[PDB]
Amino acid sequence: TRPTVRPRNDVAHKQLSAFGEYVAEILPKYVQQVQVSCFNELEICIHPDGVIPVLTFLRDHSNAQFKSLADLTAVDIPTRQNRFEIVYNLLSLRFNSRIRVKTYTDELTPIESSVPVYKAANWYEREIWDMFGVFFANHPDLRRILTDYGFEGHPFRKDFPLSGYVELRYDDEVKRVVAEPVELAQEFRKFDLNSPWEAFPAYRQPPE
Amino acid sequence: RFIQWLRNWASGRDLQAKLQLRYQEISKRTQPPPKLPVGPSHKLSNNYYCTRDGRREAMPPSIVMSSSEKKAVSPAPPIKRWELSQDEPY
Amino acid sequence: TSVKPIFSRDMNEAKRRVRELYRAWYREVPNTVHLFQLDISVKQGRDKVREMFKKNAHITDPRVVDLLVIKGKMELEETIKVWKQRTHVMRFFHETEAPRPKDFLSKFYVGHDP
Amino acid sequence: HPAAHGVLRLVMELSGEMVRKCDPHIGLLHRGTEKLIEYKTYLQALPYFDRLDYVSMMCNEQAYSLAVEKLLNIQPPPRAQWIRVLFGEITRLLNHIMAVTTHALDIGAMTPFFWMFEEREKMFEFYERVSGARMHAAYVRPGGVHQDLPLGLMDDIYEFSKNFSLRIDELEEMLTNNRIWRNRTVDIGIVTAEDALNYGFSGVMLRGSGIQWDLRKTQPYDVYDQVEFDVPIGSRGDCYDRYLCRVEEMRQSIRIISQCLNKMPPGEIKVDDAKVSPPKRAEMKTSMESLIHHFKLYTEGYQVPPGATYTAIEAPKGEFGVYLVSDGSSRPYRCKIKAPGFAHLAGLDKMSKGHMLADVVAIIGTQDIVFGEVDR
Amino acid sequence: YRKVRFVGRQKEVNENFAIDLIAEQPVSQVGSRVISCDGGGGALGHPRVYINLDKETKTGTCGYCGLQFRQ
Amino acid sequence: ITVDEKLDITTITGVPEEHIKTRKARIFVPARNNMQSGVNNTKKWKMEFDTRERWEN
Amino acid sequence: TYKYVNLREPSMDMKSVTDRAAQTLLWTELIRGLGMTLSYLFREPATINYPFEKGPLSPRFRGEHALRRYPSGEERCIACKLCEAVCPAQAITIEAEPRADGSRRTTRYDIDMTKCIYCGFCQEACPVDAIVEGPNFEFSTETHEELLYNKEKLLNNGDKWEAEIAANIQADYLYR
Amino acid sequence: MELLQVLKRGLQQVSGHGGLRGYLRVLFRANDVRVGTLVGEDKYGNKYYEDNKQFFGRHRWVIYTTEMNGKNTFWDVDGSMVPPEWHRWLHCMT
Amino acid sequence: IPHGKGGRSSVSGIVATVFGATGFLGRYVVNHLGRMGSQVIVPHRCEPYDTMHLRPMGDLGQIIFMDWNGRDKDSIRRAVEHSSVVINLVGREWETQNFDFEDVFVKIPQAIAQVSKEAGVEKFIHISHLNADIKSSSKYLRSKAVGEKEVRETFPEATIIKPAEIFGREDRFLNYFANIRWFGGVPLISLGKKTVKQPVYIVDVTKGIINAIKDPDARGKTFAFVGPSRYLLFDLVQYVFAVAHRIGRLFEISPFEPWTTRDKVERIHTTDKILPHLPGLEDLGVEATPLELKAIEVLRRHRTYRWLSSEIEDVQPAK
Amino acid sequence: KKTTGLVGLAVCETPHERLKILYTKILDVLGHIPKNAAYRKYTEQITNEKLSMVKAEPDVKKLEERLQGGQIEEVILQAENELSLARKMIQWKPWEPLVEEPPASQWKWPI
Amino acid sequence: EYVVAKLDDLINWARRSSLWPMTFGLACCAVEMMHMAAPRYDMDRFGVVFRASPRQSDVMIVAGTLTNKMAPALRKVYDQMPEPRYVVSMGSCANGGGYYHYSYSVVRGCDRIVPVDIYVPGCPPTAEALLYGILQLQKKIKREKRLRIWYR
Ligand SMILES: NC(=O)c1ccc[n+]([C@@H]2O[C@H](COP(=O)([O-])OP(=O)(O)OC[C@H]3O[C@@H](n4cnc5c(N)ncnc54)[C@H](OP(=O)(O)O)[C@@H]3O)[C@@H](O)[C@H]2O)c1
Ligand code: SF4
Ligand code: SF4
Ligand code: SF4
Ligand SMILES: [Zn+2]
Repeated sequence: TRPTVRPRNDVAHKQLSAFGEYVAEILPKYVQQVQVSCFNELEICIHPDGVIPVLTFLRDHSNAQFKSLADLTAVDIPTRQNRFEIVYNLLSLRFNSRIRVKTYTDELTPIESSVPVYKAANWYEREIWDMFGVFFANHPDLRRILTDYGFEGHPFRKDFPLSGYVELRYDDEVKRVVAEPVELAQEFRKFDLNSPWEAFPAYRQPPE
Repeated sequence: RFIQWLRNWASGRDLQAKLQLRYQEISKRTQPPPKLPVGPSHKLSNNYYCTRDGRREAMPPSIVMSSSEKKAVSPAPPIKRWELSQDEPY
Repeated sequence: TSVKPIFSRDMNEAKRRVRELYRAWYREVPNTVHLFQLDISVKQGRDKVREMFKKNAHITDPRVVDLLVIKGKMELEETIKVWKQRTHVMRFFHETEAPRPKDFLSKFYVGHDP
Repeated sequence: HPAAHGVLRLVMELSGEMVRKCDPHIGLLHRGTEKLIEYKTYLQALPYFDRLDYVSMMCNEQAYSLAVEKLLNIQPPPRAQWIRVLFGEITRLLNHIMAVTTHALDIGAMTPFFWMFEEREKMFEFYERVSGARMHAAYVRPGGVHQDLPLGLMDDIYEFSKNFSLRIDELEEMLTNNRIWRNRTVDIGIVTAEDALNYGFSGVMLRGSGIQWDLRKTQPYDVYDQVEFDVPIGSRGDCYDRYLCRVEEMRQSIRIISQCLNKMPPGEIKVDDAKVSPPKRAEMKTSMESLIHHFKLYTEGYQVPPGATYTAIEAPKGEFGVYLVSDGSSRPYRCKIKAPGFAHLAGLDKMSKGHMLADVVAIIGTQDIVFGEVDR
Repeated sequence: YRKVRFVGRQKEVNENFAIDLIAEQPVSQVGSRVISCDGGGGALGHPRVYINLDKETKTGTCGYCGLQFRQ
Repeated sequence: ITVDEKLDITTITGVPEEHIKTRKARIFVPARNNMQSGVNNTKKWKMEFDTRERWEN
Repeated sequence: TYKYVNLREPSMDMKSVTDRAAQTLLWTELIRGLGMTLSYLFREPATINYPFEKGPLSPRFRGEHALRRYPSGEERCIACKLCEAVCPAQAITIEAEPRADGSRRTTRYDIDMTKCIYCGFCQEACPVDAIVEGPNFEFSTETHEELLYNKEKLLNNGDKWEAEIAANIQADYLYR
Repeated sequence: MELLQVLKRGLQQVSGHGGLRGYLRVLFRANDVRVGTLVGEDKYGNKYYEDNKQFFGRHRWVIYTTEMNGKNTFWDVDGSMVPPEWHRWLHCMT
Repeated sequence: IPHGKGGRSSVSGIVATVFGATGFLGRYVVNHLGRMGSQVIVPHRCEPYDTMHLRPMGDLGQIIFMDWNGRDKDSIRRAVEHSSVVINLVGREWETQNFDFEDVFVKIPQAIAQVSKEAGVEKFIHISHLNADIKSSSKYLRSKAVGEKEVRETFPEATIIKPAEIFGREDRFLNYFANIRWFGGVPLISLGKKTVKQPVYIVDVTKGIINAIKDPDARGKTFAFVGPSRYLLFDLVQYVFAVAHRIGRLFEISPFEPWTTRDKVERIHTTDKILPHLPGLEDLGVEATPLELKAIEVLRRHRTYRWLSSEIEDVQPAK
Repeated sequence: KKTTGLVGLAVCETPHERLKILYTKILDVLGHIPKNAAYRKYTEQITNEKLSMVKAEPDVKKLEERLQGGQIEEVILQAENELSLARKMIQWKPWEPLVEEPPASQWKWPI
Repeated sequence: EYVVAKLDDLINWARRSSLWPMTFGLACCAVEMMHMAAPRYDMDRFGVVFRASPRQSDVMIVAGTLTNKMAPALRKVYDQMPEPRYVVSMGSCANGGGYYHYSYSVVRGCDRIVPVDIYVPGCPPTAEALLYGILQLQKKIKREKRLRIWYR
């Protein structure tokens, strides 16, 4: 359009269009939506039964290696009727390309863990257990990482209010370092910044 | 002096790139008042929004998803190898 | 209910699993009372455990009971070993915290409707 | 103590004299980071990426600003790219001074710590003259650099950077052909297989052992293609030849600085279209249209379109990735950080078995573990 | 009830006040219709605002400027 | 397989402390801060909780 | 591209082995190495003698807070509520009131000096150019009850100098 | 023969600066013993010397004297006694 | 007036003023007032450093420190001006080589029964002991009875407290025993006739006060603290060696802080179990603590692990 | 050569006939997958174009071009593990049609 | 008298002639302390030698940020220190916690665990306002142990 606006290219917008066309053509048991990101990236929606095989198809092949697990993460979403969102991410070292694996889930429904396929996701899966409560099945070592020994909230989800319940202190009443109910010395003001007029017309929701 | 060349028989010899810049060749200050221009389509009668449009670009274009002699095309052409950078590669 | 379970199937392997780990905790009360050098009476540590299991008996569903197992299974790693430095164990015994009124008229003198 | 100053409690069921089992405990500095960025705006939550490492200052915020420009469809202007390289390749002479000194202080050499930090204070001078402050500078923004650097810094970087290759010619005679330090570090912690890629490692503890790859000349950042340099590789797979990347990269960073002084175009700094950059102080004080975009760009933030993204730069020990889901309003949704220490330290339990206990303190220094970045 | 925190602490408080230090200004006169006040010097002080001075005759200290301004 | 169909009401417990029975939530549609006239602030059902004491420090 | 380091075999002949067997046995390294590189003590030490000498700084430095005022006083603040909306750490606490003359001012103004994360976001959000990060790191009080600042500390702390501050801002307002 | 080649400069430097009393009086506070080249003017009696441009960082040294506003004789120097004008000078800010 | 939860950082209405508050009895009181939260103005005599472990009790601006000699009037008339209650626990053991020890329990509780009384305070509280009797014992035990009598003239309603003998955590009473690793264990005086007293637990005496500090209507009604179950024997000294298995002083040592070859050997064995018509602890509810539960903790010598506790006492008789 | 580039691999030993065994080792397995899958339809195509370039031409270096694996020992390992994928590919059935559509509003991001 | 109060012109001078700091380098204020041991503003040999062991130290210096999982390990280490001990907190996170004052996993202030003497404010204080911090600590030592045993 002008300077200070990002120039795109149609090369990678056509190749990454054409490449992952046949990842839905040759495993149509699991893959249920594929969409191309406008900034030349790929997302591929996978039913949670296909957590191990579509990785295992990728893990070794001649046409799509994807041998580096960069980032396993997890997002929680109320109002979805299935809460969470597990997002895998991989790296084709032979090819310089990215693809993300977005598998939805719920709390009580377990997920078959990707420990045997990648040994990178040993610590990326003990962590998500602590922060949301997703129970990854048959994990070789499931423990308590990044939290204290007394938290029972799984705090990175939307039901845990920002400051905790267990604000700590010391007393000389015996020797110990003891807990207490939470007691702030300031309100933590909550500002309101969401301004009207619906500035974005392209992403507009259907009218209803 | 005798303490000068004793530093020249040991650990090479520099005498110019001393550690402290406390000696000369140290910059004192700067004089002038700075003036900074404003260039990229700041002016008028052509330079103009709705041609400048740094935002408002469409959603990610989805491909065929649910609800032919393809030659097994890779995501990209594979990485060609590198040189060995002739400065002193060994 | 179309979702696979964790360990149990229906009401019987679950309610023998919860009776299994109680025999672990009943054995591993009088060990930590000297393994941390904490000076109370040993019957206090057994009263807290038989208090704690009766709390959750309103469940009419499997794999919720199995979720509480995993928490109960995990604590025997830290407690039977030495990973809590005398202080994370003693938080179950609210010694410092003042007593709550829990009767109507004593709330009315102190506190705007807790 | 004397192992990251007061953190990293680890258990070692040592098999007689060898270790053969080692499982550390993190979470002694957790602070609640990713919970807390959900309650801020974009510009306001920027100085919690600067504190996410310790020692990289402008290398972080280089991978936050670049992960928000993608969502906005805005490129930075041309002078704003040759500033970011002159700093993003001067923090690679700070993260590599620390990894070659504090490693060699845990081992026990006294002076090259003191010999380099006496010289290092010529270079924390340069942050103060440009941004305003000592270490944590809130300088890079999602529309380029905040403000212009003063009259100077080109007769003072040039006096500095023409005399750094002698200071790096001292560590070669302290350490490389030294015998005792070579004996303390050869063939130790040889993890080299494709289990050293199945673990998902980023750079060095990769390329120092085999696989030649890095994201600076297989992907672009900036006007960063227009410089020329070579990427040092290692021969065998141990600590002494992933040490030698860090000595050799510091010589190659002088080449990318001396190539950067010649090329800076005069011009603007901020992104011009004013829905992202604030305007000048002499501009919001005469005209009318400038307050409405100075005021309202400080009560609420920008407005960024929805949709996820991911990126990666070459942080001077690994990567630094952001998975920044933005909903469509001034406060963002989840912001997941990828940093090293998840890869670089899950792969210690493989790396440590068979060797002594006094080999284990020799292992950890080469990964350049900086805590608060294990808060990924 | 509250005053015990500065027993032997000298209670350091402000000395000059600008609650009313406006009034010592020789309120400026022009003989015009509208005047600018980017008061305090250019590129510093409050932004430029145009005040109507026609009552019988004062301006109102610009809202920002504080200094009593008139004709 | 082992899909074990049944029906039992999903209720979870243990995570908060005592604020289950003490606090009644409130679901509402927010309605247009009337000093302006833009209607993007609507269109989302929210929830919000009770207010309690705020003394002075 | 590439570069290979530590990829070289030894010579392994009759000559150069004596060159290496003079190293291990009679120490042609480790004395020529570090009995000479260390001493080299004969440089002048660089120590700032702190109670008298002080170190260099720069005119954009960040530090203690202040509130300026105009020529003959007006308390340059106007309580426009922006320096409190972009503190990332929520330190500022402003409560205005219509003052009796008609121009609006503050009543209470509170800056914690512990939640202050030292951005420079108050310094640059202000339209009327009042609250300025002043260039003096003189601090170190002995009570947490003290580092909470009021309004009538900052003015006193902002009129202990303005010859210091106004020499700085006049040099540096031309960039921003 | 540098034992007298450069001590001849130091002989007038050490001895002939304030005699016998003016030398050890500054020696008992620190090893800051070099007489500076130039002088400052301000303010009380504390002539803030400025050196011969043969240093950097240690080229702007100050002296304190006695009891600014209720202090001891010489054995309490805290460093915050300076006037708020030398902050523009002592810190090399201009 | 109160507000909110009384966990920390609340207001709770009261503004105490606790004199002494450095020793074993005075310190442990202030800990329970640095919880419910209140302006506990604590003045101290001559100790800048020895009071430093008292500061993480008052939240932020709760407590405040002043210096005061005690004999001078206005140094104790400057802190008592803004107050609600004021309790007293000042005093010591043996006569010092500078003071006179006689009127220190007479004029000095009266020096803070001065214009302190006039200025508008209420609920002024003094302390007593269960053995302070005007019959001919002792130089310390009587002349405390002067403080029971000669200070009762002013403030005709106080609720002066009369606690029992205390065993605690950092005390001197029980700790005077088992510190007798020495050339012999000599009891007083090779007899077990009237041993033992009522060792009340120090958490109860500091819980009696804070239930009396807003009781209400407890003025003039003096109280006497019940001890444990129930009397005790000479078996105590055998019980101390059963589980044990055999501030601001100076720079190097204080050469005189002794074990007092004087009245102190018989300042504790004069028992005098006093009037059981005093109300005196259970009505100042609710607290009743034994000895055999809290006996493991404060007794601590070189075994440090192996206790194997089974030592007990029947009641003893006259229970 | 003695260095195989990537440390952890080894030059042992024979090129040009270690490969052509392992292609046709899989082609026997590749015939077994019940042919209506697109998996056979592509994987048969990628091995035949490979081996027609492979068998049988010097040098060792020329096989690296036109078949874009890495060095020759690693080109073995691209095909070595595709066998290990292939016998797993019979076990589960990717060629069968789709199972358990998500409940019609899950992949709609701006809420 | 003049005999006894003269003796605390030596002991209260011996106690301030050599402090031996423990430090808790936890977060970003560790590095901006290490530049003070770097020979520009050289910490040692202005009286105060650097880091030692927990049994031998006088005056500890808290830095960084105290979470929940470091709160007992601080107080245990504070116990082992001798009787003339002092606590300095540097950093703006041991003063009320920087930011992360509102997030769940931070002990909000580090005075809630130990009694701390000299507060030094600033995200990283510039090792220039920390020598001014410790030169406030030496000026704090004007106390005497004489006229305590000699008054009462
Ligand atoms: N109820 C009981 O069972 C019992 C048992 C024994 C003693 N007492 C007496 O009841 C109170 C309990 O005190 P305690 O157990 O904590 O022991 P304590 O050592 O007497 O502490 C009381 C405080 O009073 C201070 N003091 C002594 N003389 C003073 C004076 N002229 N002026 C100001 N302060 C003076 C003491 O030293 P400082 O001056 O340095 O502060 C001490 O800090 C004391 O009065 C004690 O004599 C009661
Ligand atoms: S300085 Fe500016 S932002 Fe701060 S109160 Fe005054 S007018 Fe408002
Ligand atoms: S420096 Fe930053 S955090 Fe501190 S008061 Fe100013 S705006 Fe707020
Ligand atoms: S807030 Fe201050 S103390 Fe905390 S990590 Fe950042 S710089 Fe260090
Ligand atoms: Zn004006």
